[PDB]
Amino acid sequence: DSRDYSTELSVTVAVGASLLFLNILAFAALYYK
Amino acid sequence: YHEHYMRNSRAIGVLWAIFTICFAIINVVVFIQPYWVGDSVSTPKPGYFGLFHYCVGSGLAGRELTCRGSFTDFSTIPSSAFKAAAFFVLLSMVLILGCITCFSLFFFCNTATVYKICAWMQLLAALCLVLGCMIFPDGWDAETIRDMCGAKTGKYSLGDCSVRWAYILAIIGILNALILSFLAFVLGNRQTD
Amino acid sequence: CLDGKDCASFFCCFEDCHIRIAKMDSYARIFFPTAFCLFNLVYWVSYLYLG
Ligand SMILES: CCCCCCCC/C=C\CCCCCCCC(=O)O[C@H](COC(=O)CCCCCCCCCCCCCCC)COP(=O)(O)OC[C@@H](O)CO
Ligand SMILES: CC(C)CCC[C@@H](C)[C@H]1CC[C@H]2[C@@H]3CC=C4C[C@@H](O)CC[C@]4(C)[C@H]3CC[C@]12C
Ligand SMILES: [Cl-]
Repeated sequence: DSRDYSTELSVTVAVGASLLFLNILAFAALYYK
Repeated sequence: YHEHYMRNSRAIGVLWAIFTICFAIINVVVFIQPYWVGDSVSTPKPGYFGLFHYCVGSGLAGRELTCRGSFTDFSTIPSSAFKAAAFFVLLSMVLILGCITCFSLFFFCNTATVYKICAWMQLLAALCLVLGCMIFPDGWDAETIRDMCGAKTGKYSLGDCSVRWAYILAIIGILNALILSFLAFVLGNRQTD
Repeated sequence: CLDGKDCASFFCCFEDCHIRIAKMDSYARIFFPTAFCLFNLVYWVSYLYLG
């Protein structure tokens, strides 16, 4: 097997970024008086 | 204004609960999956090892990954640092599942009180996860990890081995736990308004 | 603590909370089954699918 970690790392950081984007969206919505 | 305010608060609360379940799933996945650190091109042997379970290779043009390690048997764990990291991750999982239970208290108890209770327990779970991820690096100096990776590997020294998706997923879990806990703190304060 | 309160008042719950102990049974009636269901779910999925 090709011992390379590109696709797995990419999808991992993509999902992490999506979750954090939703969380900061919630935070900004709360702090938008 | 009041109806919009109440609807927004309810929607954000439901979203916070959904992401809390997601964080619990992430905690379970990182604890169960043994893919914290793994081999590289230059590693003497292939393999991958998590908090307690490790599957090093055989070393003859082959797969031959020998999965030994179980948290239920502390002897099989290579290092006391590994034991402590597994214990802290387990405590964080216990706390977050404690909140998946305490969501039931919203029926009767005060909304601000329940929100604060999980805001504090989510903060504690994030602290435990930070402690676990900070103490897990100390265990690479053990003989098994040294044989797995190489002589360059040491305390807070990867050497040639590479962090796989579970470690970075743990870091995302830590920072998401922190932001979720702060969201919970402010939500609980916002219920009283 | 940007709202302008003390750290403890912002964080903790030193306002009423103990007093509401009579409702412990009412809390438990739904708390304990939820905890057991969660434990069963995580235990079985870990030992069957992910383990
Ligand atoms: C796979 C994992 C499965 C885990 C299972 C998770 C489920 C765990 C079990 C039960 C949850 C029960 C939730 C009940 C929520 C109902 C909340 C409710 O009754 O409405 C009001 C709003 O509350 C609120 O905004 C708080 C919002 C509740 C948020 C928590 C519930 C999350 C449910 C999302 C589930 C999605 C699952 C999908 C996963 C893929 C509060 O009432 P109330 O004003 O009269 O009180 C004021 C006081 O004076 C007297 O109670
Ligand atoms: C009471 C509520 C709030 C929390 C319940 C926590 C449960 C889900 C925890 C507590 C102890 C945990 C177990 C501890 C040890 C192991 C061995 C490991 O090799 C696989 C996971 C497994 C099997 C865990 C699964 C989840 C578990 C059963
Ligand atoms: Cl185990």
